[PDB]
Parts: sequence; C-alpha cells; structure tokens
Amino acid sequence: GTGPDKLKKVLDKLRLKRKDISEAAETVNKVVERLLRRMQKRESEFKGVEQLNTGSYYEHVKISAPNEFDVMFKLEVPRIELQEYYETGAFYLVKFKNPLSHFLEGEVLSATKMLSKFRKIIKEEVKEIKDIDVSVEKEKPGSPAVTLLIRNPEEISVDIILALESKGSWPISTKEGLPIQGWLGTKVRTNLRREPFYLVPKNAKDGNSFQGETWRLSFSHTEKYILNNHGIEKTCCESSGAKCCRKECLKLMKYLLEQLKKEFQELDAFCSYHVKTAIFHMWTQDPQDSQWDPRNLSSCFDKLLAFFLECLRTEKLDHYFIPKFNLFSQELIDRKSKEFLSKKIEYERNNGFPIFDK
Ligand SMILES: Nc1ncnc2c1ncn2[C@@H]1O[C@H](COP(=O)(O)OP(=O)(O)OP(=O)(O)O)[C@@H](O)[C@H]1O
Ligand SMILES: [Zn+2]
Repeated sequence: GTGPDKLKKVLDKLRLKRKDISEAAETVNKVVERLLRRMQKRESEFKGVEQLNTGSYYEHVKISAPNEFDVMFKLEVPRIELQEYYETGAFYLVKFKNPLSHFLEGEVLSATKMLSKFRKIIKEEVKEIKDIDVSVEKEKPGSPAVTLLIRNPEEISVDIILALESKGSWPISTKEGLPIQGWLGTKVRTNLRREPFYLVPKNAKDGNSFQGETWRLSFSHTEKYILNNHGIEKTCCESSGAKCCRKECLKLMKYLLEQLKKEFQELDAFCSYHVKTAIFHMWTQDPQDSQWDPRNLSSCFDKLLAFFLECLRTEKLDHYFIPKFNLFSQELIDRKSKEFLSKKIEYERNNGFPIFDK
C-alpha cells in the first residue's frame, strides 16, 4: 500500500519476468554458439570472431522483451590507427598503420563493405544449422545488425553486432573518462584501462563524404565489469557481504523509461543507455555502499530521478567514458523532447508511479 512497499512490488514484478528471459537466453546461446563454431571453422576474414558476453543480459539487468536479444561478435584487428571524426570522440574513422585489405575505401576501413561480407557469410552458415529453426532477417537499410530469427516455436530476434577489438591504448578522448577513483579506486581504473576497447559501426547522419564508414567506441566489457563489481567494498552483494540497491535502482529506472516510451512516441529519442549513463554518474557522486542500503530503495530511486531531471534541464549527460560526448546535446535530442520527458517523470514521481501498473 505505501510508497516504499509499492516500489518493492515493482521489483517483484521484474523478478518474475526473468524466468522467461533466462529460458529464451538459453535458446539464443545454443544458436549463437552453433553459429560461432561454424564461423570459426570457415576460412574467412572473420574466422577469429568470438562472442563478447556483455550487455544487459550478462549484467543481470535485462528486465523485459524475452523475444529480443543483442549479441556482440568481437574481431581483433591489429595495428588500428584511429581518426577522430567528431573531435568529441563520438565517432571515428578506422585506418591502418592487411587481413582486412579487401574492405578498404582508400585508406579508410569501410564498415559497409566489411558488414556486407559478414552478413553474406552469416547467411550461408545459418542455412547449414539443421536442428534449430533459424533464419536471417532481410536486411534493413540503416540497421547494421545482422538479425537472426529463431522459432522455438515462438519467435526470438537476435541482433548480431560486429565489434572490432583493439588492444592499443584507449583513445585520447577517454583520458578523463571512467571517473571511478573515489569509488572503485585508482588500481581498478588502471587495470580496466589496460583492457582492449571496441569499435561498433554507427552512421553519424550528417554532412557526408565518409558517412557510412564511421564507428563509435564501445566499452561494453568495462560496463559489465562495473555492474558486476559495483561496490566500494569488494564483498558488496556477495554471499559473505551486504546487499545494496544499486542494480535495483537501475532496473526500476530502465523500467520507468520503457513504460513511458511505450506510451509516448514523443520519447523515441531516449534509450536505456541514457539511464545507464546517468546511474554511472550517480554511483560516482554517491560512492559509499551505505548510501545504497536496501532500506533506502525509495530515496535512492528518487535521487536518481532528480539527477536525471537535472540532466534534462541542463541538456547535459556526458558519456561516462568520453566526457566531451554529450548524449543530451541540443543537436542529438531537441529541447521539446527533454521537456516532455521531464513533465512525465515529475508526474509519475508525484502521483505514486501509476505507469508501473500499465
Ligand atoms: N544509444 C546508445 N548510445 C550509445 N551506446 C549504446 C546505445 N545503445 C546501446 N549502446 C551500447 O550498448 C551497451 C548498453 O546497451 P545494453 O547492453 O543495455 O542493450 P539494450 O538492448 O539497450 O538493453 P535493454 O534491453 O536492457 O534496454 C553499451 O556497451 C553501450 O555502449
Ligand atoms: Zn551491491
């Protein structure tokens, strides 16, 4: 009945959704493993592909849509030379200091050519999977994912994202990113930044020339590590430690946005990565595990909402790893969309969150 009890009931509702998601993920993993084995046996530019087990499912914060999954296939590419396309770090061109020589447009790696060959090979090899009902969805223009359609008998879509892996040092645009020093610490930050980084094809949608061939940085591996190692204490949420409500707040906020986006197409510009980025900042601002005690679920959720509303008001939400990349810039999301979302969030906040019941 009370506000705090109603919020705990929403988490119970999300917990019940996880059984169907876990069962679908088992079917997805069977297909994905089968396909990866085929691509690893075939001789091609992609023989080295491996699954990167990242994203919301592997972070344990996939809260809905058991019929939709994303998987990332990483491919190590030695001797990558990056060129900033946007000097904020939002987009890069890939050049080389070559196994990928067939995909070059001049000196620039063509995502279009590379993805075309990736898709062609996936389609050939998926046709050889005989004991699962799986096909490749017809290509959609503007969608770089290669989408598998699995029938189990119900349809599950799996977006396969090709990611390049670079073992070089992280780009200079990330120099002041990952501001975890007061929370996870400087040794953790040093260790995380020695890991590879990833490049994911994404069209910049602007004054062209090399529109089509741009890539965005991806730190999905780092983000998974943070989600699963999120406490100032090493034992946070372990069997010999204390539970916190950090992930619960993320799930509630993701669900709030999902429910709002379902009702209002004015909110198309917003996505769950905005919520994830916001909570990364909130975990940096409030680093103590005691600031995320389970008994403070309601007040922690409310401070996350307040922080998100302030990001909307100031049209500023910096990418956690790329500080000059403003996800809420006027250029990327118009002012009226932010004011619309601010109005909806404030309504939910002051009226007991009726949209959770939808
Ligand atoms: N709009 C986006 N902008 C930047 N990165 C994004 C965006 N959407 C997804 N990502 C990338 O994907 C990861 C976060 O997405 P996630 O794994 O939660 O998938 P999802 O399909 O959005 O999840 P969910 O179904 O839980 O909402 C990060 O590695 C992030 O870099
Ligand atoms: Zn915890």
